[PDB]
Amino acid sequence: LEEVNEREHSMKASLQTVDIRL
Amino acid sequence: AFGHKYSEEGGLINESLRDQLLVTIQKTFTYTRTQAQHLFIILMECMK
Repeated sequence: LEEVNEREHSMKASLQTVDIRL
Repeated sequence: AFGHKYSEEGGLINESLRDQLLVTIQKTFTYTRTQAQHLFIILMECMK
């Protein structure tokens, strides 16, 4: 679950970036 | 918190986390682009 939280941090950062780029 | 983990060598903050910090300042505090910029300068000196 710790690995999951961290990889999910990666994912939400990526989604925020894509939202800015749009 | 986000300034402190994404910091490297104090005031040496690169280009991706500076505009990540600017957009999170402009989103959480609902400020303009000027306000975000000034706040990020201050936060970078503080991380230094």
